[PDB]
Parts: sequence; structure tokens; C-alpha cells
Amino acid sequence: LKIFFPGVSEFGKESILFHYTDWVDDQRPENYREALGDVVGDYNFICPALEFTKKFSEWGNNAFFYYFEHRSSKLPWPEWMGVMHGYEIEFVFGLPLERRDQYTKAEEILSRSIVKRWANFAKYGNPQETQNQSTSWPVFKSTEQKYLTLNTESTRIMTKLRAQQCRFWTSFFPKV
Amino acid sequence: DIIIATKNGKVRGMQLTVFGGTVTAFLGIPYAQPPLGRLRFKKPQSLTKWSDIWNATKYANSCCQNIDQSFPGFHGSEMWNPNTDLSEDCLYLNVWIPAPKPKNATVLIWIYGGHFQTGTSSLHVYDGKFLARVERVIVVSMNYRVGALGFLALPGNPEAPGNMGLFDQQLALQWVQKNIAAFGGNPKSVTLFGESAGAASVSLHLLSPGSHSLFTRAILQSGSFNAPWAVTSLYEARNRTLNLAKLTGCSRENETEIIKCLRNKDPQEILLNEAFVVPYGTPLSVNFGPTVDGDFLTDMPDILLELGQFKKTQILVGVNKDEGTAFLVYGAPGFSKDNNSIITRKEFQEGLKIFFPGVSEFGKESILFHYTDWVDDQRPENYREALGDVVGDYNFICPALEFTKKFSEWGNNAFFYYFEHRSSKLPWPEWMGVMHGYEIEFVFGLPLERRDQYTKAEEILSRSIVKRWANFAKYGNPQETQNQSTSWPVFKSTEQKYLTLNTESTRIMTKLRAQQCRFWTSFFPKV
Amino acid sequence: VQKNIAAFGGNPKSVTLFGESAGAASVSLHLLSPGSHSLFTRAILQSGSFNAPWAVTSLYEARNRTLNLAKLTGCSRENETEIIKCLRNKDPQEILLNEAFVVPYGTPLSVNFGPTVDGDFLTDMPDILLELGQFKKTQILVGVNKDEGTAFLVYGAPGFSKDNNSIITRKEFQEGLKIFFPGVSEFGKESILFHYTDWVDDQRPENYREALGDVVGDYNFICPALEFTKKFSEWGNNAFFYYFEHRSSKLPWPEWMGVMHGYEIEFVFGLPLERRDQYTKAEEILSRSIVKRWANFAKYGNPQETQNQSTSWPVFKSTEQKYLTLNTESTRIMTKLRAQQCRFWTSFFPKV
Ligand SMILES: *[C@@H]1O[C@H](CO[C@H]2O[C@@H](C)[C@@H](O)[C@@H](O)[C@@H]2O)[C@@H](O[C@@H]2O[C@H](CO)[C@@H](O)[C@H](O)[C@H]2NC(C)=O)[C@H](O)[C@H]1NC(C)=O
Ligand SMILES: *[C@@H]1O[C@H](CO[C@H]2O[C@@H](C)[C@@H](O)[C@@H](O)[C@@H]2O)[C@@H](O[C@@H]2O[C@H](CO)[C@@H](O)[C@H](O)[C@H]2NC(C)=O)[C@H](O)[C@H]1NC(C)=O
Ligand SMILES: *[C@@H]1O[C@H](CO[C@H]2O[C@@H](C)[C@@H](O)[C@@H](O)[C@@H]2O)[C@@H](O[C@@H]2O[C@H](CO)[C@@H](O)[C@H](O)[C@H]2NC(C)=O)[C@H](O)[C@H]1NC(C)=O
Ligand SMILES: *[C@@H]1O[C@H](CO[C@H]2O[C@@H](C)[C@@H](O)[C@@H](O)[C@@H]2O)[C@@H](O[C@@H]2O[C@H](CO)[C@@H](O)[C@H](O)[C@H]2NC(C)=O)[C@H](O)[C@H]1NC(C)=O
Ligand SMILES: *[C@@H]1O[C@H](CO[C@H]2O[C@@H](C)[C@@H](O)[C@@H](O)[C@@H]2O)[C@@H](O)[C@H](O)[C@H]1NC(C)=O
Ligand SMILES: *[C@@H]1O[C@H](CO[C@H]2O[C@@H](C)[C@@H](O)[C@@H](O)[C@@H]2O)[C@@H](O)[C@H](O)[C@H]1NC(C)=O
Ligand SMILES: *[C@@H]1O[C@H](CO)[C@@H](O)[C@H](O)[C@H]1NC(C)=O
Ligand SMILES: *[C@@H]1O[C@H](CO)[C@@H](O)[C@H](O)[C@H]1NC(C)=O
Ligand SMILES: *[C@@H]1O[C@H](CO)[C@@H](O)[C@H](O)[C@H]1NC(C)=O
Ligand SMILES: *[C@@H]1O[C@H](CO)[C@@H](O)[C@H](O)[C@H]1NC(C)=O
Ligand SMILES: *[C@@H]1O[C@H](CO)[C@@H](O)[C@H](O)[C@H]1NC(C)=O
Ligand SMILES: *[C@@H]1O[C@H](CO)[C@@H](O)[C@H](O)[C@H]1NC(C)=O
Ligand SMILES: [Cl-]
Ligand SMILES: [Cl-]
Ligand SMILES: [Cl-]
Ligand SMILES: [Cl-]
Ligand SMILES: [Cl-]
Ligand SMILES: [Cl-]
Ligand SMILES: [Cl-]
Ligand SMILES: [Cl-]
Ligand SMILES: [Cl-]
Ligand SMILES: [Cl-]
Ligand SMILES: [Cl-]
Ligand SMILES: [Cl-]
Ligand SMILES: [Cl-]
Ligand SMILES: [N+]
Ligand SMILES: [N+]
Ligand SMILES: [N+]
Ligand SMILES: [N+]
Ligand SMILES: [N+]
Ligand SMILES: [N+]
Repeated sequence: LKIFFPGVSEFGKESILFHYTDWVDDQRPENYREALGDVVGDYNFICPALEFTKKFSEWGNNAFFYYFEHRSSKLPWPEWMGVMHGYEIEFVFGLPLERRDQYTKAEEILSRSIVKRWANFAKYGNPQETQNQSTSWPVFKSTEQKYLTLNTESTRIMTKLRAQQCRFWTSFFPKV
Repeated sequence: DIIIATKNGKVRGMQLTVFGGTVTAFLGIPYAQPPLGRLRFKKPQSLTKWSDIWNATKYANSCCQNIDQSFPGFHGSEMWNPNTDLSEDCLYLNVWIPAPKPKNATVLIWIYGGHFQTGTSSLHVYDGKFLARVERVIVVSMNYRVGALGFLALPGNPEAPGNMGLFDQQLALQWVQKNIAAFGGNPKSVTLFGESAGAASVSLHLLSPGSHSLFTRAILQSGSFNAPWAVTSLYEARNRTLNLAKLTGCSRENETEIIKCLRNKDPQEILLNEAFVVPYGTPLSVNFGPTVDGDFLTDMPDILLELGQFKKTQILVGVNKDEGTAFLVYGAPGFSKDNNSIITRKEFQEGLKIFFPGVSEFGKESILFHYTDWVDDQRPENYREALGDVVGDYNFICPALEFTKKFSEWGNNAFFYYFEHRSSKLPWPEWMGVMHGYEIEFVFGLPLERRDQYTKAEEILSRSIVKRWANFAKYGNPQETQNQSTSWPVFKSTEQKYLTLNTESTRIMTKLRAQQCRFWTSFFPKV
Repeated sequence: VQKNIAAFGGNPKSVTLFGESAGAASVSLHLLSPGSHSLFTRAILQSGSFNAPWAVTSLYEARNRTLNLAKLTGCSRENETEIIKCLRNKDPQEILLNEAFVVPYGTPLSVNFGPTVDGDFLTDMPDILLELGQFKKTQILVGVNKDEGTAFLVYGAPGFSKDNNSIITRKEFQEGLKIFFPGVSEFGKESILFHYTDWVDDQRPENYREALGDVVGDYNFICPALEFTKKFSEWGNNAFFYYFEHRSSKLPWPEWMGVMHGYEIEFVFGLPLERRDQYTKAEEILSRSIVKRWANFAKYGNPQETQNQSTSWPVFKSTEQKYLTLNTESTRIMTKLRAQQCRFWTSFFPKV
């Protein structure tokens, strides 16, 4: 925490520890390893993205929010690093469409669908895959806060990503 | 020493040590005339009544039943077999009360499953002591007649009118109405809960006008009366009563004479033939079950449900993630508990003949079509996975969801769960996943017991299930209010929210198996 | 009262309970008790409610305390009924003398011996019953005073005196917290300091003095009253909330103590109606109006003064949370009392 919040008071840093290390529960040695990943991701990336989306949409525009959760079968970083920062890009640009490239078939399918959704968004302002019986992507409103999960198995409609964590970063932490 | 005075007389119980405190148990209190000789197949008649102390200190006789012998020596299946003598003398119940004795406690009544052909209340995973200790509720469970001895039917005729085992249940609820105040219980706060055929039974007590005033609320685990296996048509119940008489050489002419012949046959002869009164049985077969008797059940239950003729109250309904897997090892080709059961397309197609014996060719093609559009890899575990899903969706999940929509449309709060934790002790292999029947130990609180070798995470999940179930009984709202738990939303049509139960993170989700159930609920009834 | 009040002219079907502090927590518990449901109609809670941190003892600590008392009186037995039996021989002075230290760290707010979940009067933890709407359905009138906390500061917070203005330093505030939150972690206590000492701003020496009063009042009185009111009203009943803000012109405690805990009572019972008593005229008027409102509440379930063109008192709903201020000058309709402070006590602090 000293590395990531150089200063930042002692109490400030205690409060991160308190809100991310209430154990649920086993011990479970990968526990502090997992929490520190979550602290850095929640604070730097996820919570401000969600807060931008609420604020922007409150002024009447359609917004669409995704949660990308596939770990690339080619990733050269190890397992405990999971679905890393930056590793959706190859999906968006369609590299798994290239068969010589040694991606799985499932990965090809997921890319083709990301590409369609991104492109329908550019041309139409609506990122649906309309033809192959895909899950419909709902607009993000405050109150409900629906978002779509992207993975090789099953896309889901979920609500309120990191609700607990972002209450911490967005309303408590600015004050330290 | 602990004597309670009931209406029929005195009963003595025993004290048990449980997690540093104490529970009082009364095991095997009689609740009807044993149904022997002249009373076989008749409804349960009321107890003669006694003097002196009846010692309710050990479990009683389980009801006569055929035993599962496909995996002898194997804990995964022998855990469901009876663990007291079998006998026609089997109409008994159990009570666990907190200590100190409560003032006016809520009561949970368990009704076991067993496809209506088996089951017993004295099983380890049905032991009510933990719930009594931990949540200070009183827990009750009863033995009821199963198989032909409990559900043989020749409707009209009171010599064998159908539904006997359901009336056994009803009369046990009755006992609780008259007697539970003496043990500290509130007869005005009773929740029925049950699993599989037990869950279908509880659902039928919601339809029965004679049960309306015997309970408050209901919990249905993996089972409901609209499931395809739950009610026998009057038509097939005759074909089966007659097929049994023929087989035992009891074929008479005057109907009451058939029943009379059957009362001389020793019970082994009747169990031995029960098995093939159906010309094509499945691992899901219910040879002898509930019927529209015109007494317990006054019309086809699909109709009563659709037209809102049930008791108005709160229900809690839920299902497990892999309901179907367990039935695949009782006869689907290519399946084994002793290997990963990768199966081919031919084996899947054949699998369907086992589970939909007839059922047309087109009917069966249509299941294949809707469950084998590949997404995608190949992925050899693909047909193995689909067949599990077909059997679970059709038999368990889709009718549970359809029951919940229909019930809630008439204005009552409903709560739906999706149980998705595989027990770290499960003796069946990995590919079987979160099996049918393996939430029960969670509900009764076995992982609360530390010597038992469950994980800590599993202890936590149990403690939370127990609280939610108990808050449901006492309050009609299954929240865990104190430890910052996820709130459980009511199930309405339109949105259809439900709660997932697992060791990591509970989630609010919507529209479980939307695609699959559109298939089973609107397309398939027509084949 | 149920059996006998008809003989004295009273309507046993029109009974309102009212009480202050532990009295208010008691009335709130009669709303939870199934044996009290049919013994009253409506309820008035002044500065107190059963969800206050001082109101219910856990079964756990009640044992530690029953056992600590037996030990102290030399009554330590083995068979439990034998402990009680020993205790019945002790003369009552011996029992009062030891009561004081069955807790290893007491506060000026200490409740050595209190309500517990007995499984008779009270069948479950009351937080749960409240949350899940298991209480008598009726109208309530709930309210609090502007400076609830000040009175407890002179029973042991360092630097405080009724005989001076009690300007205190930051070190004395921090120490004050050890007196009121004996344990309670370091981080817990830092978090109170952080949320009550962000200065707005001058310095302003009465600043830490003022904050400590506010901490003790918000935590012990105001925030649980407001939280009780939201929860109760969410189940469909009319609720009425007041904020009492008049300092009695006769108060014998000094100025910096403000509108103290307990000093609305004389107003409710109508002492300023008595002219010989040396209250101001304005105070007489305010009492007469409180009396009418309380009495209209008992008889009608609506605490209006209908005749003298008084301010209408709106019902408290969640969302808007309107309440009425009571003072000698002007009654106001306000919204969301201590919004910021109670977010702290109600959602953050339970977790430490
Ligand atoms: C209603 O009754 C007969 C019962 O026939 C059965 O006799 C039992 C004692 C038992 O051993 C069983 O296996 C046997 O089949 C059914 O007719 C039978 O149906 C099968 C297949 O259609 C034929 O191959 C049998 O030979 C035939 N037997 C007789 C004597 O007719 C009948 O199908 C059944 N109705 C239903 C809906 O299942
Ligand atoms: C998994 O096992 C099944 C089940 O039947 C078998 O049990 C095995 C553990 C093994 O002991 C085997 O000898 C025993 O028959 C296998 O299915 C069987 O496959 C063979 C094909 O030659 C036939 O003899 C059987 O008809 C067939 N029976 C049944 C009832 O399924 C299955 O092949 C095997 N799969 C694996 C290991 O991947
Ligand atoms: C439950 O009980 C003991 C009680 O100890 C106390 O004995 C009383 C008679 C009284 O005089 C009291 O002041 C005294 O402390 C508690 O253990 C005590 O805790 C303190 C601080 O932790 C220690 O310094 C004491 O020496 C210790 N005494 C003994 C005999 O163990 C215990 O803490 C208490 N539980 C709670 C939650 O407060
Ligand atoms: C206000 O008075 C307090 C209270 O204690 C004191 O009461 C005073 C009225 C006075 O008679 C004083 O002699 C008596 O001790 C003062 O707090 C005290 O401060 C002195 C510091 O030297 C210490 O002796 C005490 O430990 C301390 N005690 C307590 C219990 O608070 C306080 O300083 C004073 N403040 C003023 C006048 O602004
Ligand atoms: C025991 O409580 C009785 C009523 O309690 C229940 O009221 C029901 C209508 C339903 O709301 C239940 O869930 C309630 O908990 C009361 O009538 C009895 O007189 C009580 N008897 C005692 C204490 O002996
Ligand atoms: C006295 O009045 C009785 C009822 O008055 C009350 O009705 C309650 C239900 C509640 O609304 C109260 O606030 C009402 O004021 C009536 O039944 C009695 O018979 C009356 N008795 C007399 C005049 O002797
Ligand atoms: C949809 O259609 C074809 C097969 O019919 C499939 O291969 C393709 O990848 C899918 N299209 C999109 C845009 O995902
Ligand atoms: C029932 O239980 C007690 C055991 O202590 C025994 O002494 C009593 O006589 C028993 N009654 C029987 C066996 O009928
Ligand atoms: C059949 O015999 C029974 C048995 O005693 C008798 O009561 C009944 O009246 C008879 N009915 C017919 C139609 O033979
Ligand atoms: C909630 O509280 C305690 C710890 O404070 C915990 O151990 C317990 O298991 C939780 N209660 C429930 C009902 O899950
Ligand atoms: C304790 O003694 C009491 C007091 O007479 C008696 O009634 C009770 O049965 C005894 N219990 C134990 C466990 O010694
Ligand atoms: C209203 O009326 C009179 C004067 O008209 C006044 O003195 C009295 O105190 C007021 N009544 C109430 C209930 O406050
Ligand atoms: Cl999809
Ligand atoms: Cl939600
Ligand atoms: Cl999340
Ligand atoms: Cl799934
Ligand atoms: Cl084919
Ligand atoms: Cl949770
Ligand atoms: Cl949705
Ligand atoms: Cl799904
Ligand atoms: Cl103020
Ligand atoms: Cl400091
Ligand atoms: Cl006014
Ligand atoms: Cl406002
Ligand atoms: Cl304010
Ligand atoms: N990559
Ligand atoms: N990057
Ligand atoms: N098990
Ligand atoms: N089962
Ligand atoms: N006073
Ligand atoms: N007081």
C-alpha cells in the first residue's frame, strides 16, 4: 500500500486495509495477493469507469457498459494474474479471426461477436448482434445499472458491478 | 427426566449434547393405528390411545420399500437407504425441541423425498437437532407409506382410494395442530419443507382443502407437483392396479375382491412386482403416486394452479445446478461413476430412448436439436453435458420456475434460489457437479459440526442458509439481516429475480434457463 | 390499567404509552412484545429507542455479568440455581455496591443490567424484528433534543466542568474518546475524529468541546431515533418526528451545555403553565402547545394544534424525512436531520 499510495496518510491506508481484508474467509493463502490486485484495479480503473458512465447517462444519452472476463489462451503472464489490463484489445481488433494464429475456436467465436457489436455501435449507436440469437445488451441507467458480461461460455445480464467497493472509493476516499 | 403429556398420553424423550448446549428429542412417537391386515391400503385411522409412558427414545421402523442395490458398499448411494427395520408398522413421528424449553416457538415440518417409492425420516442428513440448537425452532418429521402400500388406487373405492401416504402426512400435521403447544411450539406458526417428492407433497398440501388450516408457509426444494413425474393419471393408475393384481395372481372380477386378495399377500410379494407394472420404466419412474382421488385432490392440479385455487401464503422455491446428473448412472449408456463418461452422439440419442420411452421420433429429434447446437469447440464433454441438462431442465428446474410464476401471479410473495455449491465431501465424481439432493445437508446444518471435516467456507454458507430458512418460517422473509448479506428480492413475473447460493459471492440474477424453459413449457407439451 | 381504569372514568381502548431515555426504549420494546400488543393504542418516544447502542444487553455479556456479581459478593456457586439462592440472602446494599464494577470498562452511559433477549418478553434480537416488520402496527411520535450529549461529558471526560466553559485541546478530545469508546480499536476511534473534526473553520476554540458533545449525542441518541423512525414507517404507519430546541430559562447547568438531554420533560408535563413558577410567557405558550399536540396525539393519532393557526406537522416518510422544530420563536418544517452524521454511525461504524 505504501508503494501504491505514497502519501496518503496512515489512516487513509488503514481504511483501505479494513475495507478489503474482512475475510470471507477460509485462509486461503492467496488472500492478500487477491486483495491487492482488487485495490489497484478498483481504484484506478473500474470505479471511475462506472462513475463516468452514471454521470454521462444522467443527461439523457444511451450508454452501454461491459465487463470483459475471458483470459486469452495465449496470455504469456501466469495464471494468478487472470484477465489482465490490456488483453481485450486483440479481441476487439479481431486477431482470433486468424486461424493460423493458434487461438481456440471458442475464442474465434467471441472475437467475431465483439467485432460485430463494436461495428454496429459505430454505424448505428446500438451494439447488438442481431442474427445469431445473441443476448441483448441493455442500456445503462442509474438506478438499475445493468451491464453485459463477455466470456467464451455464456453472456449474462448483471447489475451494479462492485457496488460495495465503489461506495468506498467514490464517497469515502476523496476525503482523506 | 423429561415427560410431556400429549392428548393420547405421556411420552418420555432423551437429552442430547449439541455444540455446548442441549436439545430434547422424542423419536418415534406413534401418530395413527398401525395400518396392518384389514387396514392395509385404507386411509390412516386414529390412535387407540394409552396409559403408561411411551419411551420415545430411538428411531422407529421405516415403511416397507425396495432398496437401491446398484452400488453396494458405496456411501454416495447407501446414504439414502433406510437405517431402521422395514415394516408395515411405520406410522411414527419425531420432535426435537430446544433447551431450555421454548415458550411459543416456530415449527418446521420435514417431508422426505424418495420418488414416492422410498425414503424415511430417520436418515442422518434429516437430523433436526442442529436447527433446534442453533435457531431455537422445533423440528418435526414423519414416516408416511410409499409405493403401492401408500399410493395404490382404484378411485371411488375406500378399500384402496389412492393418496394414502399423503393422508398419512395430513394426519401428522393434524397431530402437530393438537399437540405441539405441550412441547413449547406455536401451532399457528408452522412451515412445511421437503425435497423432491417431499417438495411435490408440500406443494400438494397447498392445493388440498383439508390441509389449508394445518400450516402457515411452504419451502419447496427441487420438486413441485407440476413436474412430469409427480401425478399419475387416473387412467394409468387403473392400468397399474390391474397389472399388479395380474402379477400377484390376484386378478379378480368384483373390484373389492381384488383388494381383498392383495391383503393376504405378504409384503415382499408386492414389492417384488411393483417394479414392472409399467411396460417401460425410467430411472425417474414413479410406479405408484399421487392421483386425482376426488378427496385429497379434487381436480387436475395444472388446472387449480392456473385458476388460482390454492392456499394464499409465501413460498420459498429453489433448485440445484446439476439436478439431472444423478439419474444418468442408473441406465444411460456410456455413463459411470467410475469414469468421466465422455459419450458419443449415438450414445446421446440412445440416452434419449432411456429417458423418453415413448415419445415419438420427432419429439426426440426436437430435444436433440434444441440442446446440441454447439457453442462450440468440440469439446468432447459436450454430449455428456447436454444429457445432464435435458434431464434436469425437464424434470426439475423448468417445472419449479413455472410453479413459481403461476403462484406469485395471485399476489403472494415468492422467493427463488439457485443452489450452486459442490460439497467438498461429495462421494460422486466431478463431472456430476452440484447434484440432486446435496443441498439437504446444508439446510439441516451438518457443516456447523467442526469434527465433520467440512471447510470453514462451507460452515459459513450453512449458517447463513439456516438463518435464511428460519427467518422465512418465523417471518415470511428469508433475509440474513446482520452480517451485511445480499438482500433476497421477491420473484415477480416480468423480472423473475432469484438469488445464487455459493461459498464465494451471492448474486442477484434474472430469468434462469430462459431459452430451455421456453422449449419445455410451450413447445414440448404438444408432442 | 386494562382491568381497572373504567372505574376511574378512563377508556381502556385509548391508552398511549410515553416515556423518556430508558423509558423511551422500554415503550419501544412494548411495541415488540407479543404480550403487550393488546395493552395499549399508540406510543410516544422521547430521546430513546431500543436500537440505541446502550439499550439491549447481549445474552453473552449478561452471563459474564451475572457471574461477575456472584464472584464479587462471594456467591460463586456451581449449580446455577444455587447462585441465585445465595444472592437472595445478601442484603440489598451489598448488591448495589458491587453492581458498579461487573463491567471491566464502564462509561458515563453504562447500563450494567438491562433488557435481554429472554425468549419470553423479547423473542429475537430486536434489530431483526424491526428490520422484518414484526411489531405492533400503530402511529408513533418520536423526537430528540438539540444537545443530547452534553450532560454525560461532566461525568468523566477530561477538561470538562459545569463550573467553567470547558475549552478543550485536541489531546483532550482524543482522550475523551477513550472514555466513551473503551474498546473499540484505534482505527475505529481515528475514524470518529476524522468525521467530526474537519474544520469549517475559524479556530474557534470551542471546537473540540462542541464536537465531543455532538459525537456522544449523535451516536447514542439522535441517529438511532431517526433509524427507528425510518424502519417503523416503512411498514405503512404514520410517524411524526420532532427536534426540540429550546433551552429552559431556568436550566441550572451552564450555557455551553445547551438544550440538554432530559430538559423537555418539564415542557411536556406542563410546568410552565404554572405562573408562580418563574418561567417566561413565551415558555408558557410553548408548553401549552406541546401539551395540546401530545394530547391530540393520544386521542386522535394526529399531533396538530388546530385552532391558533399553528404550523402543521407532516408525517415522516423515508425519502423526504420531514420533521418539526419546537422553539419559542417559530416552528419550522425541516428535512433530513443530521444526514451526514448518521450516514457515518448507521452504515460505517457497525463494522469496526
Ligand atoms: C396397460 O397394460 C398392459 C400390461 O402389459 C404388461 O403386463 C405387465 C404384467 C408387465 O409385465 C408389463 O411389462 C407388460 O408389458 C400393456 O400392454 C403391453 O404392452 C407392451 C408394449 O406395448 C407389449 O409388448 C405387451 O406384450 C403388452 N402386454 C399385454 C398383456 O397386452 C399396456 O401397454 C399398458 N398401457 C400403458 C399405457 O402402458
Ligand atoms: C466408462 O465405463 C462405462 C461403464 O461400463 C463399464 O464400467 C467401467 C468403469 C469398466 O469397468 C467397463 O469394463 C464396464 O463395462 C463404459 O461403458 C461400457 O463400454 C463397453 C464398451 O466396450 C461395454 O462393454 C458396455 O456395454 C458399456 N456399458 C455401459 C452400461 O455403459 C464406458 O465405455 C467407459 N468410458 C470411458 C472409460 O471413458
Ligand atoms: C468477563 O469477565 C472478566 C471479569 O474480570 C473482572 O472481575 C470483576 C469482578 C471486576 O472487578 C472487573 O473489573 C474485572 O476486570 C473479564 O476479565 C478481566 O478483564 C480485564 C481487562 O481485560 C483484565 O485486566 C482482568 O484482570 C480480567 N480479570 C479476570 C479475572 O480475568 C472479561 O474481560 C469479561 N469480558 C468482557 C467482554 O468484558
Ligand atoms: C475547567 O475545570 C476543569 C475541572 O477540574 C477543575 O475544576 C475547576 C473548576 C477547578 O476548580 C480545578 O481546580 C479543578 O481541578 C479543569 O480540569 C483540570 O485541569 C487541571 C490542570 O492543571 C488538573 O488539575 C485536572 O487534572 C483537570 N481535571 C479534570 C477532571 O478535568 C480545566 O482545566 C478547567 N478549564 C478551564 C477553566 O478553562
Ligand atoms: C403464541 O403466539 C400466537 C400467535 O402468534 C402468531 O400469529 C399468527 C397469526 C402468525 O402471525 C404467526 O407467525 C405468529 O407468530 C398467539 O395467538 C398465542 O396465544 C401465543 N401463545 C402462547 C404464548 O402461549
Ligand atoms: C368508550 O369508547 C369506546 C371506544 O372508543 C375508542 O375506540 C377505539 C377502537 C379507538 O378508536 C379509541 O381511540 C376510541 O376513542 C367504546 O367501545 C366504549 O363502549 C365506551 N364506553 C363508555 C362510554 O362507557
Ligand atoms: C453468425 O452466422 C454464422 C453462421 O451462420 C457464424 O459463423 C458467424 O460467425 C456469426 N456472425 C456473427 C456476426 O457473430
Ligand atoms: C423406559 O426407559 C427407562 C430407561 O431409564 C426404563 O428404566 C423404563 O422402565 C423404560 N420402559 C420400558 C422399557 O417399557
Ligand atoms: C362385491 O363383493 C363385495 C365384498 O363383500 C360386496 O360388498 C359388494 O356389494 C359386491 N359388488 C358386486 C357388484 O358384486
Ligand atoms: C454473523 O455474526 C457472527 C460474527 O459476528 C458470525 O460468526 C455468524 O456466523 C453470522 N451469523 C449468521 C446468522 O450467519
Ligand atoms: C440444582 O439444585 C436445584 C435446587 O434445589 C435442583 O432443583 C436442581 O435439580 C439441581 N440441578 C443440578 C444439575 O444439580
Ligand atoms: C389558543 O387560544 C387561546 C387564546 O385565544 C390561547 O391563550 C391558548 O393558549 C391557545 N391554545 C392552545 C391549545 O395552544
Ligand atoms: Cl450470447
Ligand atoms: Cl439488483
Ligand atoms: Cl461485484
Ligand atoms: Cl449453469
Ligand atoms: Cl444423425
Ligand atoms: Cl453475501
Ligand atoms: Cl433481464
Ligand atoms: Cl441460464
Ligand atoms: Cl444544530
Ligand atoms: Cl494527531
Ligand atoms: Cl407555530
Ligand atoms: Cl431536501
Ligand atoms: Cl443537521
Ligand atoms: N497477446
Ligand atoms: N497497456
Ligand atoms: N453427503
Ligand atoms: N434423493
Ligand atoms: N428544570
Ligand atoms: N435523565
